Formats: sequence, structure tokens, C-alpha cells
Amino acid sequence: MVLYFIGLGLYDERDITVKGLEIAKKCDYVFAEFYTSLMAGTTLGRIQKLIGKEIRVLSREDVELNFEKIVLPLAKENDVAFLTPGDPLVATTHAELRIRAKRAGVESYVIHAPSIYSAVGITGLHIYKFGKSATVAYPEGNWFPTSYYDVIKENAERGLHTLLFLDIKAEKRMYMTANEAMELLLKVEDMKKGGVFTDDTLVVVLARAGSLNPTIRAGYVKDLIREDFGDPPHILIVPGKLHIVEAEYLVEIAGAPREILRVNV
Amino acid sequence: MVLYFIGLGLYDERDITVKGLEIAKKCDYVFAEFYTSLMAGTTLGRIQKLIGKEIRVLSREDVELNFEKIVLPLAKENDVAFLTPGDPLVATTHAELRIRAKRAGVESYVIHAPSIYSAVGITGLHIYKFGKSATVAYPEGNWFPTSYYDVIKENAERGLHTLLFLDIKAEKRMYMTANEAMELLLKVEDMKKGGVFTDDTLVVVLARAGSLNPTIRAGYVKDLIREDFGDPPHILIVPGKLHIVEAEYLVEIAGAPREILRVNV
Ligand SMILES: Nc1ncnc2c1ncn2[C@@H]1O[C@H](CSCC[C@H](N)C(=O)O)[C@@H](O)[C@H]1O
Repeated sequence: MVLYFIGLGLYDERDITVKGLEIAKKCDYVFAEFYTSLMAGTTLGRIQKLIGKEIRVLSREDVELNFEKIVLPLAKENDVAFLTPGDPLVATTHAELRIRAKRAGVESYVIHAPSIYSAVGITGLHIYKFGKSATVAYPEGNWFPTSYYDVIKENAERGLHTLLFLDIKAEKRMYMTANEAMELLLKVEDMKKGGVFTDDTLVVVLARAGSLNPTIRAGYVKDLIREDFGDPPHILIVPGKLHIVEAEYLVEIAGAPREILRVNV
Repeated sequence: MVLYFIGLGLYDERDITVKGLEIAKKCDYVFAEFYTSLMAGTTLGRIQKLIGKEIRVLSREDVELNFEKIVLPLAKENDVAFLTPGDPLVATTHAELRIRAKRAGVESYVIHAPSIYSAVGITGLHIYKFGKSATVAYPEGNWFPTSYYDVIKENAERGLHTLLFLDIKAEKRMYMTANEAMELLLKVEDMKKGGVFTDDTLVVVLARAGSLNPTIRAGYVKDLIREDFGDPPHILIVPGKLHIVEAEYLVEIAGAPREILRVNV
């Protein structure tokens, strides 16, 4: 009778909310997609074991083109769940699927889960200070995406931090590292020369949020661009002007150069 | 020797993650704070029964002034949990507590949970389009703060959405309603005349996010200002120019008038 969109969280199968788990366990059919993000600390098997249900994984094509043919038909006479990494409606286009559900006469409900969008709070940067977000996409052929550079410029001008989601090519098992994102940004900088992203720019890297020991590092691009931040997923952040407490946390917790403690007010 | 910052999530006792629950259950001591926000869909008793541990609630003073006197001494020789509504470290004052832990020679780990910051994705508005966030504070005496109005102005002129956290008197457990926020914003507009918030402004109200039955409503201030959005908590969003997909979700899912499809896109 219903369709549930349930987030699985940041890193492993235990990042699902108790609410989401109890609801999933009682659903008749369970579908899921693992192309919008990477849960580096679990496997399909462990997720299936926790929920006690077989999980039918769908590809991007299955979802975007055939969601109404694969999932919705069952939701008309059964309780169906659609699982996704992190929060199902953050930096995905899954919200549109609720419209398809409605038009198909299917009621849908959303169960949230920890998202990287809010988890960056662990970097010590004030969440309210984050401005517009952007995605660093892999260049393809003659096409080299650069909109994310303008976003950083716009936020920085306002003293706001910029969250940069990094690209993912699930089927090819490609996960953009913070290092690759920094390299692309330097290239865009040489092209636009806006002084937005250089070797002297302070950046923050958060890798495998959700795990108990995520990698949290802050420093200048010149020093971090070749640093090993561990396995993906990674997210890159370009902070705006720092408040004293933000700088203190980056130094004490993220190993940033003590010199950033001296904010230029 | 270990302190766990564990998020309780959005609304009720089941919004904690499985990871958070299992870790909390094994902790020797469990503390909690309910001053950064509240858990409107549950009670201390229900949270205690779920975790199966006595929970010592701490006031803002207990934490800000005495975190190292009350919590850290126990964390030095035991496993201690510190529960917070939402996702830990979204609240600005949380981060610094990890530095206190470090100074006391205590290891700390963060267990994330859903935050309203990311849960607003259920409004159908693209997460990347949210700019700087702000809090609408109740005016009192001769004090009439209005910085949140400027935040909306700066975001909107850049085509970005503005997430407005509404004031809460945690201690007294009194919540500002979206209606009161709209009244205040109209009040501020009449004083600043910036043309930022008027009867013709399109707003989105999200009430009781996390619940299976949150109220999601979109429409013009003139129509929503006296509407009943149900019990707290309420969140108010002033969207910037909309992508057609965002507008269609607001119409189909949030009952927005068809007019937004031609006026706000
Ligand atoms: N645990 C994690 N650690 C670091 N980055 C993460 C992450 N989970 C997701 N990301 C980042 O976000 C991108 C996916 S965007 C989809 C996000 C998801 N709906 C959520 O709510 O988190 C990844 O390519 C990566 O850059």
C-alpha cells in the first residue's frame, strides 16, 4: 500500500535509524540503489542480514527511467522500501520519485538518516556559515565542468564556507579523491585566474564520515594535495574567513598549521 | 577513556541510529543535553527505556561551564555517552567540547544522526541551493534582532534558499511557530523596507521533520501566515528562484499554488 524512502546513513549498515530499520524489516519488498554515494564500511550482505530481507539493487537507469515499472507496481499492493546511502533526498534527484509515486496513486514516506551535508559539522566549521554547495565533476571528453569554481568564489566573497561533493562513477567503481578535486581546481584557477583556489588556499578534507575514525585534515593545498587521506568517499571543503573557535578546532583536531589560529579580522 | 557524542536525531526516540543505540547501551554512564534543541516527539522516559540506561540531563551551564567537571572525569576511566538532539556538532557550541576532551586526555568519537539541516531535503528544494542559515529570535524588551532578515536578503539575491531555524526556549519548552516567524519577518520588512519579505513572498514550512507525518506546506505569506501547521517544531524556509523540478514538487507534494510555476521559476 505504501512506498518508503529510507536512508542507510554515512558509512556502514548501523548508520540507518532505528525507525528506518524497524520499518524496513516489516516491508514486503526492499529495493535499493548504491550509485548516489559510497558506503565504505559495509556490504550488501551485511545490510541484508540486518534488515532480514533480500535487497534488489537498482542501477541509475533502472531508477531514472523505469522506477514506475519496477518499484511502484508492487507498492500498490504491498509495503515497499527503497534504500539509499546517506539521506535519500540530499544531493540526489530522488525527490522527483515522490511525484512519480503520487501520480501512480502510491503514498510515500521518507525516513531520514545521517547525511554528509550535516556531518561536516565534525570539521569544526560552523554549519550555518556554509553557503551554496557544489559538485566537482570528472571532466569527460572535451567537456570540463567548472561551475564549482564560481560557487567557491561567490561564497568566499561573503565569508562563507563551501562544501564540495566529489564525483562518483559507481558502475566503474570510480570515487573522486580530495586530491583529484584539488588538482582539477588548480587547473580551473590557471584558466580563470580569479585567485580563488591556489597552493596557498586553506582547505579541509573529510574522509569516511560515519566511521568511528574518519580522516579529518586541514591545511594548505600545496601540502595536502599529495597527502593520503585513506579510502573513499571523500568530500572537500574550502572555508571562508574563520571564527576563532573554528580555527582552534582545525588546529587541535584536524592538524592544521598553528598559523591559522591568527585570524585576519 | 572514551567519550561518545551521539546524535538522537529529529523527532522521537527511534531517530537515533542503530550504531548510536548499540554504543549507548554499552556505555557505563549516559549524559544528555536538551538546550540546543528538543525532541518533541518523545520524552526523557521513552529515550531512557530504549537505551536501557539512566540518563543524566545537563543544562547549558553544566556543559558550557562544567563539562570537564561533570562529564570528562568519568570518561577518563569509563565509556561515557553524551546525547544531543539531531546530529552532534551541528550546534555551534558542540565542537569545542571535543577540544576539552583532548585537553583532559580523553578520546572522543562522533556518532551522527539526521539533522534538520539535511532533513529539509524533504521540501523538494535542492540541498546545494541552500545558502547561509539563520535563526529567527524572539524580540524582547528593547532588543529587536534582525540579522536573519539580512541573511535572507543576501541569499535570495544570489538565487539561494534560506533555512530559518526558529527560536526555542528549551527550558520552558516553548517553540516559535512558523506563523510567529512570518509575523516577525513582515514586521522587520516594514522597518527596513528592503523588499525581502512581504505578503507576496513564497515560503515553505516544514513541521515535525522526522515524523512519519510531517507537515510540508508551500505558498505565499498572505495565505500561510494564519494557517495551522500542527504541533512543533516548525522550520521556515524562504526559497530563492526555483528550478522547475523544485516547483513541481512543492505543488504536487506541499500543496503549493500552481501560480508558483510561473511566478517563482
Ligand atoms: N561518509 C562520507 N564521507 C565523506 N564524503 C561522503 C560520505 N558520504 C557521502 N560523501 C560525499 O557525497 C558524495 C555523494 S552525494 C549523495 C549524498 C547522500 N544523499 C548523503 O546524504 O550523504 C560522495 O561522492 C562524497 O563526496
